[PDB]
Amino acid sequence: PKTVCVEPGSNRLPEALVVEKARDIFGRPEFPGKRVLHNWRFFIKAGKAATGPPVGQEFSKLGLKAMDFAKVFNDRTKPHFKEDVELIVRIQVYFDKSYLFTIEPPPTAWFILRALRKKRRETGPVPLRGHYCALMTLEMAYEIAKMKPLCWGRPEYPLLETRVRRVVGQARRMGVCFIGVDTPYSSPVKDMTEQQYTEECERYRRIHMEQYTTLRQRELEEAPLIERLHRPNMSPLTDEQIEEGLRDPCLLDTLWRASHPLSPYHRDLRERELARRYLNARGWVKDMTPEEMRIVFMNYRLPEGEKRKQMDEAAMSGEVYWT
Amino acid sequence: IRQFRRYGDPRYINNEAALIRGQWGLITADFGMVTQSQMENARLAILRRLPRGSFTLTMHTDYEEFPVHFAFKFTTGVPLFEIMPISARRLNQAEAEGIFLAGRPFIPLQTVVVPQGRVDEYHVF
Amino acid sequence: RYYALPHLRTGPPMPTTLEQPSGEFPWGKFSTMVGGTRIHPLYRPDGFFKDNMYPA
Amino acid sequence: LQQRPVTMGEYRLFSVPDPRELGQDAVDTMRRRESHNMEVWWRKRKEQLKPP
Amino acid sequence: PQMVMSRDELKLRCEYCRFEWIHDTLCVRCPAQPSHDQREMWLHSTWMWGKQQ
Amino acid sequence: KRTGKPADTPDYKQVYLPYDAAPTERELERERRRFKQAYHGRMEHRKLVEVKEVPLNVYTYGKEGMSLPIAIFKDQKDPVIGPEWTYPGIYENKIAAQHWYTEELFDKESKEAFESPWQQQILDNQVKRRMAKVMFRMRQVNMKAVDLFQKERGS
Amino acid sequence: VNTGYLLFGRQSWGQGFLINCPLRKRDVAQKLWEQYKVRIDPRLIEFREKDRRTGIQELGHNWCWLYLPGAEELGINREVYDNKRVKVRIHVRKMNSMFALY
Ligand SMILES: [Zn+2]
Repeated sequence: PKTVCVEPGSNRLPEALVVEKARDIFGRPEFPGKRVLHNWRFFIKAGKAATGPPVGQEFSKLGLKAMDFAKVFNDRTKPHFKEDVELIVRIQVYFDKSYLFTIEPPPTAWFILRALRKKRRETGPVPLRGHYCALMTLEMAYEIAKMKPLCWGRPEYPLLETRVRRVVGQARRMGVCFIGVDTPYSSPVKDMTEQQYTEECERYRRIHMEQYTTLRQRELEEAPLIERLHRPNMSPLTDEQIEEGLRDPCLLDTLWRASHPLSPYHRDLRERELARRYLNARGWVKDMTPEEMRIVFMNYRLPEGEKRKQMDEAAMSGEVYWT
Repeated sequence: IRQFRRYGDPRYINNEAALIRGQWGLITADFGMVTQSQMENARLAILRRLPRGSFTLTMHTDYEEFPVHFAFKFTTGVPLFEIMPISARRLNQAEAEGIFLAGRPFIPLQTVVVPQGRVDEYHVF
Repeated sequence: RYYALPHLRTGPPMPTTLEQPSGEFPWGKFSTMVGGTRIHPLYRPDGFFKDNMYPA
Repeated sequence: LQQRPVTMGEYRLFSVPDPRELGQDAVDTMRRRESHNMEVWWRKRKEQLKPP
Repeated sequence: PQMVMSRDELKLRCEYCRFEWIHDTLCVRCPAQPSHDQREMWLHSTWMWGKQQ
Repeated sequence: KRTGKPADTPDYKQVYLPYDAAPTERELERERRRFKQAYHGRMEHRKLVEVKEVPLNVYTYGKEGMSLPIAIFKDQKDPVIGPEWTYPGIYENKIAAQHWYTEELFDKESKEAFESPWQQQILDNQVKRRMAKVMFRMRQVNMKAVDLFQKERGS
Repeated sequence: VNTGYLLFGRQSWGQGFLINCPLRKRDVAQKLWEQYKVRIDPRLIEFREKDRRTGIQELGHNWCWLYLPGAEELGINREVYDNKRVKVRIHVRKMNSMFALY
């Protein structure tokens, strides 16, 4: 009867405790700026770091006493962890033969084999066999993907809806069957008609679209400035136009000038009109009003908000070098 | 039966541009006579280089055998081998030709590797 | 009997919508860089680990 | 130490054609288009097997 | 060194292998692993007309 | 490899019931019988494959109230799968997270019809994966000649 | 034209197998009319890359290409080997001064 968070799409991060202690143990020692002579990776259990064959051999291979890393890792990793969790430990050894190790959550294969309730060697690629291994909902994929961020400092990035596909596709690659996807229908709902399910879907998907949109908007706002500049589309260019434009510089930079937002600096009709007609001398795109030039040519992976901002003369009229 | 020295002469150039059903094919570029044993050698050498999980080698042996000993008299453009897919594996030209390269030497006359569909004999020749 | 081609009533001499697929293996000139790429030295690509790591 | 970062107007003043990225994505566009007609080529060659 | 039939049958087998000219005859030399050496088969470095065609 | 694989396999815990209306077991069979067969590939080679490990209950498998055994920390409670609409872009993924054969995405872009806006990005990343495949050997062919498929395959 | 194989014969002096009066596009089109009764504009013919520079000129089996211009009006596809071309097959036989021309 209970349903925990009924709200349009805020289940994104995991809960508090996991986030903050995953912050203070899975973490980034800052890169000192030295010359790395070894980037090592290990799968090491939580409570036990050993001087046995792999780590002991590679540390004695440099002459380094392996007891120190083992002791530090056991002191850092024995508390806070449930048993039989194999962790990624990346040790970076510099030219001073001083090293820095990062502790990272288990690989995606581990999560998938946990969540599927499957032990090792129980699943493989589909054409190798000819039958799918265990069914999985895209609900489970999120709580797998929640656990692996790029940077624990900032959990939001990269965005789930994108990076989930990495998990989905790797599970795919493992031979996992899926529900949302690879089968026509979505797992049955007891209490609702099919048209109710679909009507829910058509509003929910666009709600998520809007949220995602604003999210990558402030994403792009956190970024450095050069991504907010003008990279015009090359596809709408008629391929001979592209190659002949690569044969001479002027076609492309006159193009760039012609298709640009109307910003105070680049909004000049005098240098624009002769640019357009200079393009139209040689049979470049001629069916163009300049304002549809500003639509057809714009950065396409640039999100919706700042691109309507650039399309709009008003919002961009304000950015001017003062003094 | 009891055919003379001039019979089924390969020496003419044919008008039929073959149609290869398989994804790739090996096609006669010159005139000649080929022994069965040579095509068997070619077949084995090619089957060494095939990913038997995705592929099947089809050999066209249905042509007439002419007395010398029985061998084949091949006109230009007669298809020999065919690489047929069992799955989505799409070879490049380098790969397919690298595969047929094994079996080319055993065949006494010059051969070309041709891609799926009808031989474009403007490009081959 | 003599044999001769019919005249052209409509449409182009070389089939446009009816093109036979061209029989070469379609490797792009820019995808496989070998020849026929006339690229202005200002526009030279793929230097990512040589000179296009330090751009402009 | 006060960081008042470079603003939009200040930096957009220096906006300009950058031939490096123009050339690069021109080349990449060419490549995606030739991959396009490569897939198209395989399709045409497969449908060439159709009876007349 | 093994003599290839022509220039097309000539490949660079290793990382250190090079194209070099032996008096107008194109050849391949590896400073490491000399068994990789390839010559294009062609006329002797010294030949007269009656002696060599 | 035997590295980085769970050496134990704990069970599922079903925390709260996603429904209040209990199914008849014939509903539990007729949904499951629907699940055992699935489609593989999306193109001309497309084959029905029977699915191993199809759960007893379809209604309660992944969609709410189940706690995953993916817990890691000591105080980490098994995460309870929440409602669908609280998971972002899931309905949008269902459209686009599927095997997309290159030819087929391409034809959609030409016809200017995409099932989701995102399938642009799905295409652009495929191309880049293909061309990378081309770009790798061209760094490998440079250093030394590497001949494609002349070696004997297997034993 | 492709079903037909146009017999050709001429005179050859010297050592390797060359015709001392090489072929060109005005007399390929001539043989077409002589034995196949096919009338085409000779400028539709194109030679092989090797034979453009010297003419045809070599004994034995040679092939050449005839461009048949109009058909997409007729919907010609898959019922021919290709929509624009015919491989015109020439065979040049050397004969003495008795039986040859030129
Ligand atoms: Zn070598």
